[PDB]
Amino acid sequence: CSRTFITFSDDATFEEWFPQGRPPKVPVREVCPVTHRPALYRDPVTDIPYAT
Amino acid sequence: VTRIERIGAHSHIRGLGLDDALEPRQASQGMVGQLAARRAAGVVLEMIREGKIAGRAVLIAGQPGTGKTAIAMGMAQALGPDTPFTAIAGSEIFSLEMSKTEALTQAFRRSIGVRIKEETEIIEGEVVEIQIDKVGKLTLKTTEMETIYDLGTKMIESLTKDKVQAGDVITIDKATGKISKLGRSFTRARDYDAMGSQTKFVQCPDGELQKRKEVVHTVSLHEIDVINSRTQGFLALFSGDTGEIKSEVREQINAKVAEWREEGKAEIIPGVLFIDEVHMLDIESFSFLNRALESDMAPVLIMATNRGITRIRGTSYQSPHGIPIDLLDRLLIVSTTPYSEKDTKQILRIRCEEEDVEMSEDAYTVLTRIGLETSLRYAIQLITAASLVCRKRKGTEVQVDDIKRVYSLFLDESRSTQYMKEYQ
Ligand SMILES: Nc1ncnc2c1ncn2[C@@H]1O[C@H](COP(=O)(O)OP(=O)(O)O)[C@@H](O)[C@H]1O
Repeated sequence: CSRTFITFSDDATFEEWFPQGRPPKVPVREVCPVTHRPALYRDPVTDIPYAT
Repeated sequence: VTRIERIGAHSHIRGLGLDDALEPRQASQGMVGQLAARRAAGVVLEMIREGKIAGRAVLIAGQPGTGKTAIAMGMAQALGPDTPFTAIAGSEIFSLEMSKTEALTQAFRRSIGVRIKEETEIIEGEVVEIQIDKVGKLTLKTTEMETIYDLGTKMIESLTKDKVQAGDVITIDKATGKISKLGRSFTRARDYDAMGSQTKFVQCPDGELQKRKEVVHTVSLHEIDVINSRTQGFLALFSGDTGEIKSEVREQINAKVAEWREEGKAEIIPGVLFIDEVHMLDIESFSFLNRALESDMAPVLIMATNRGITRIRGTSYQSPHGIPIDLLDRLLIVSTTPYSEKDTKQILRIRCEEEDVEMSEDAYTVLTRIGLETSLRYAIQLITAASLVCRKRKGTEVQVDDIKRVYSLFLDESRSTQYMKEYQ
């Protein structure tokens, strides 16, 4: 048989890699109060996600 | 004002003078006489505009000065810029970097047009601010809207390598090339001293920020040069590679053009290849054409030879038109008849009208009688010669005396050979 047993357990920086993010998606349709359409860009002056 | 292309030898040929039924008119747009040869030219021109078949070849044969090149120019001018008309001589193939076969191959591929249409979503607008910390943001602007964009690794790298500043009208496409299209909208007064050679401040765009840019452009099937190297476009302005590998030329480009035509992104448009004075070609080029005309997407050839039964270059065999019979078999020979007293004077009058020379009827008669004894192009040159001799004479209308003055001043081939009795 032939196996692999890489080990770094003398520190926590290794053990910290696996749970790094595990985060889901939360960019959603930023509907605008003009046309209710697939919002395109956020206005840098009003910070509103306008589409049209 | 004088243009680059002033009146020349065949400038009077403003198209092929035929009817809706290919019937040749006696006096038409540039062309005169040669009814049968001109009707044949119109037939082959319709076969061209059709483009349904490939591997056609017509050979116009006749004495020097009967209008072979004239009919060629008429066909060229009647065939608008839509389809390519590659007019090469019979000696433009004897190259040093290219063999006597790759030259014909490139000439063929150059006579096949392809109209490429490309569509792309484009983002264009004035850059208001670029913040970077790596990640950052970009504020594009246009009279219709102002937006925000978050930048990634590659986007930031390209932005920094382009050195786009505030006010620059940046242009960004999907699969970002990041063409810095225009210069600065504001931040002016640099003209106080100087401007970069690439600076074109022209104002910020209007309308919506995102757009769909449909671009159509007509290239040739010789685009293999556009792939045959790392930086390909450069080799398209000079000689380029000695020869592009067949293993790509004849399979890869053809299959990709077929895929483009199937998807509807491009379409091929065959053209014409006019090889003038093809009698200079060696038997090798003829044996090559023998099979090249058998290919799938070859253009139509138009040859113009003035030689009769003569020796074929590279060999000692005499043949009609000085080219092999195995090649003549695959051609379609038209014959041009010599002009008469009626047609010579007509084309001389057309040539006078070209440069607006007011000639008297006696001068026309005398010039026609001269040209029917020596040569046609000789009398054509005599037109301008007498025009100048009379303009220096403080005249307005060329006359018989001014024509005879030029006749005595400038000799022809016949009288020159006659006067060559001294033998130096
Ligand atoms: N049918 C024609 N219509 C108009 N011009 C003609 C015609 N035939 C001859 N010419 C004039 O005579 C000149 C010489 O003819 P060219 O085309 O050189 O003969 P070739 O084709 O045998 O070389 C041309 O420049 C052309 O202007």
